[PDB]
Amino acid sequence: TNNKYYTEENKKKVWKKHMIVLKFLEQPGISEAYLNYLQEEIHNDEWIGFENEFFEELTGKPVINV
Amino acid sequence: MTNNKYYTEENKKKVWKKHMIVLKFLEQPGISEAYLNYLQEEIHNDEWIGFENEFFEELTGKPVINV
Amino acid sequence: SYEEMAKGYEEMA
Amino acid sequence: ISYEEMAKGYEEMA
Ligand SMILES: [Ca+2]
Ligand code: NI
Repeated sequence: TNNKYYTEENKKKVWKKHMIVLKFLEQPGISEAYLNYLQEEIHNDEWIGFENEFFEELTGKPVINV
Repeated sequence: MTNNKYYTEENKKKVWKKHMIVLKFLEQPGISEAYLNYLQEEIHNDEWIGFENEFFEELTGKPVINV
Repeated sequence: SYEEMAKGYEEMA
Repeated sequence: ISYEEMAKGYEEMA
């Protein structure tokens, strides 16, 4: 409850803004540029802890699972 | 009351993390401008009910979350 | 998956 | 900018 940033109102905003961005990723050529960027980033130290999310995004596995 | 099947806390975490990955993508050269052009169209798309504040926070460069 | 995020939006009621 | 706010929330997760 003492969280300043990871809050339920913010989670809500992120969820909605993420849906807005997902439909952008469908736009022509955005898809392939995103996968290309994920490729460029796969060896990058700043993304330790994000391996499962990188894999799900590159493999086409869903953003959320039931 | 139904327990949530999709809007679960574990999904909120993955979406949060996946959103950070896409944020850095949006900074890539050319992506930002094509994003803003996409927001300019979508703001008129009648399939987005209740997203108006989010569409304009994004279009006008407001931060994704609020302290 | 957008459909699933949408369903998750339907659960914010 | 807004990414560092995201990152601070992430470090607030665990
Ligand atoms: Ca490395
Ligand atoms: Ni209009």
